Amino acid sequence: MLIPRKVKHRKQHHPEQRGIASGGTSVSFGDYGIQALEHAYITNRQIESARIAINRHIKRGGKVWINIFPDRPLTKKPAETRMGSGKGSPEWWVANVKPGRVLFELSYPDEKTARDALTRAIHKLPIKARIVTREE
Amino acid sequence: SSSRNGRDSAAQRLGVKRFGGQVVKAGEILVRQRGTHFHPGVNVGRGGDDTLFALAPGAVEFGAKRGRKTVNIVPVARP
Amino acid sequence: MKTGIHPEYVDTTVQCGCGHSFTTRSTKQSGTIVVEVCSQCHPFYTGKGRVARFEKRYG
Amino acid sequence: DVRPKITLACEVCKHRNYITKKNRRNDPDRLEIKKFCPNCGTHQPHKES
Amino acid sequence: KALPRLKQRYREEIREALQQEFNYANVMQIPGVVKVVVNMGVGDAARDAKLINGAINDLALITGQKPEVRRARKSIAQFKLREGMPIGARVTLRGDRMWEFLDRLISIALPRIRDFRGLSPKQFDGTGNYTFGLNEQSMFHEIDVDSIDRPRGMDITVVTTATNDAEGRALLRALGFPFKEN
RNA sequence: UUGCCUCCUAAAAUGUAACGGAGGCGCCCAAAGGUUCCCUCAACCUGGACGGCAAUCAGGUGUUGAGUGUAAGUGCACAAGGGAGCUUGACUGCGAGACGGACAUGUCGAGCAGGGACGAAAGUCGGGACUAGUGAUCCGGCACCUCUGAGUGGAAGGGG
RNA sequence: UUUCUUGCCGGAGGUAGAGCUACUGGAUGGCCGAUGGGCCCCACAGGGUUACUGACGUCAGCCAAACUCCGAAUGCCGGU
Ligand SMILES: [Mg+2]
Ligand SMILES: [Mg+2]
Ligand SMILES: [Mg+2]
Ligand SMILES: [Mg+2]
Ligand SMILES: [Mg+2]
Ligand SMILES: [Mg+2]
Ligand SMILES: [Mg+2]
Ligand SMILES: [Mg+2]
Ligand SMILES: [Mg+2]
Ligand SMILES: [Mg+2]
Ligand SMILES: [Mg+2]
Ligand SMILES: [Mg+2]
Ligand SMILES: [Mg+2]
Ligand SMILES: [Mg+2]
Ligand SMILES: [Mg+2]
Ligand SMILES: [Mg+2]
Ligand SMILES: [Mg+2]
Ligand SMILES: [Mg+2]
Ligand SMILES: [Mg+2]
Ligand SMILES: [Mg+2]
Ligand SMILES: [Mg+2]
Ligand SMILES: [Mg+2]
Ligand SMILES: [Mg+2]
Ligand SMILES: [Zn+2]
Ligand SMILES: [Zn+2]
Repeated sequence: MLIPRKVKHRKQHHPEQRGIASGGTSVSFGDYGIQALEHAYITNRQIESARIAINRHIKRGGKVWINIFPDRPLTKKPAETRMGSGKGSPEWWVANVKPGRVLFELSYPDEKTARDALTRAIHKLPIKARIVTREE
Repeated sequence: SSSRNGRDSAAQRLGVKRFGGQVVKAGEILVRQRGTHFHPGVNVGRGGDDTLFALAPGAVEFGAKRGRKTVNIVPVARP
Repeated sequence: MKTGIHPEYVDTTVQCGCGHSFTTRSTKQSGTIVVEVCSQCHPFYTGKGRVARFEKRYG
Repeated sequence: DVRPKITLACEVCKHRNYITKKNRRNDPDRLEIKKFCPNCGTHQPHKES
Repeated sequence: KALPRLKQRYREEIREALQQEFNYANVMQIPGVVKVVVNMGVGDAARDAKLINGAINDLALITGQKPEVRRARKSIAQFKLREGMPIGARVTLRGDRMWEFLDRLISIALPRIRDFRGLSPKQFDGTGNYTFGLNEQSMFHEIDVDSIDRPRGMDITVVTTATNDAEGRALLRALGFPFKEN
């Protein structure tokens, strides 16, 4: 799982799910990519799930880039606790994903298999997404 | 469980007390600050706590000198 | 040059066994330095196998 | 304690004019400095009481 | 009305030799020697502080002027060194007594080095200043070998208005420094 | 957990809650205070006896990434950072005009006089780059003062 | 009329947004190659090679309440 090696502030306010992505809105490494159409916190467990789905479909002979790193901590209080007594301990690592953000990129020789692989990944993600190419 | 935080000091009411064009008497405090965010200019003194105050009556004028932001007093014309 | 703090610097004569003399300053209060070797009679300043060993033995 | 309060008195008229602090380990000796003495109306030597 | 021997030789012969060799466009470009700095790094003083006084006396006799004691600027645990500890002694020689020290060094001190095979000609710092080290202090006749407690070496740097190592090497060569050939 | 100081939350004046998110304080310095004068780090490259990644020396690049007693922030290279000479203003009598604000507290202050420090002079100095290092009133102790003194002179006691 | 409202003029700011080769941290993939590591010459020295490892640097794509080279709209103080 992707976790940051260290963070300066281990308990953070929730990332704000507002606005359209101003950066990382185009495919820059591969020839195909997955572009988000909705706001979500994408967790490291979802990223792992999606990446392994792409790997299994292409088997070998391709490269997968993950343009998003889950460095934002979300806390959780211990179960069955009343409100108050301080903020919970960090539990989940998420990336703040905005519509327009390209999440995954793939290079593969065959377009049909590439698109199928990315579709397999999209079904793992909490959001709605479309396949985008380097072309206009 | 319990939090190790819950502490803070009093708000010190820092900041600009007299803005551009305001007429001030001599001695009047112009800015309260911690360092020299603003530097003393013409007819402005700097207090030991870095308070800027007027050395003569006039209008407060902000300006830049060599990049340093400065507070100045310009003499007002006598009626 | 601060007055008192320094060791006294005296006119000295340097003489060598090869006869070379020259006058210089020195800290030696005697004003005379005698020396065995100098720039002028150092060999460095002036430029001064197993088969062969076998043939020395047997030729 | 470490930095006790000391009173400086005028050497001339002995009025206790000032109170201040010193580290008694850094300065075991009685502190001697010149201060304005109001009674004398002039700077005078003052010594720790 | 006076001139140190080596200085006279510089002004009368070495300047002309350098102008013919390197063909400088302006006479102000002729390289000369600025200063000689003699440094003794008594790191052991970080514990045995008596050692500083020996290094001071040796430099005073060797150079003819009082050394300046250099304090450590930076604590370092591995050397047991605390900031502000006296850990070095340095002497800056200029003018007439820099020319005399150089003349005594080239004529008397260097040939007295034990098993002296000349100095390496590659000890220039790219800008044509020369530095070399000595392991002992006995090669100076101003120090009584009867009285030395412990061998105390030192670093000697000759700094030059030469712009490069080739020009600086030529100057010291003409000055009589005994360089190896490589 | 309870007072004080710094930051974020705090929505670009100020202020702003929670058992919200992070730390610090209940000192220290006779210089680490005052003044006059001088200086510029850290890091990196190259050369050099022990000596190494790093001790002290030399040259070069380096405008600030070092350093500011001590948290953090705002500042400071023009230095408030580094060094040196003398010194006690870490003053007495005061204080135009302001900041802050339930109140009690708290905070800044040019300038006048006395008697001084440094400086050729202009000038600066009523502690410390700045903001924590603290405790109302009562009751009582000590020193000093041209106050009072229960018939009077004293004294006790009480004032300042 | 000193209040308030509207127009205009004089002001300070660090939020929204954005940006980061502008700092402090996080962080994706190339390229380059210190650094260990393996191996061949074999001495432990100087070197030649490896499906390892990757500093520093560089090219491109990014992230932050307690990051900021930047930076609004509003609000606030004053004048008219
Ligand atoms: Mg961006
Ligand atoms: Mg605050
Ligand atoms: Mg002050
Ligand atoms: Mg002392
Ligand atoms: Mg505010
Ligand atoms: Mg606001
Ligand atoms: Mg409230
Ligand atoms: Mg200073
Ligand atoms: Mg005091
Ligand atoms: Mg008042
Ligand atoms: Mg306060
Ligand atoms: Mg006066
Ligand atoms: Mg004053
Ligand atoms: Mg103060
Ligand atoms: Mg100071
Ligand atoms: Mg009571
Ligand atoms: Mg009576
Ligand atoms: Mg009576
Ligand atoms: Mg009485
Ligand atoms: Mg009383
Ligand atoms: Mg502005
Ligand atoms: Mg934002
Ligand atoms: Mg921001
Ligand atoms: Zn000889
Ligand atoms: Zn007196």
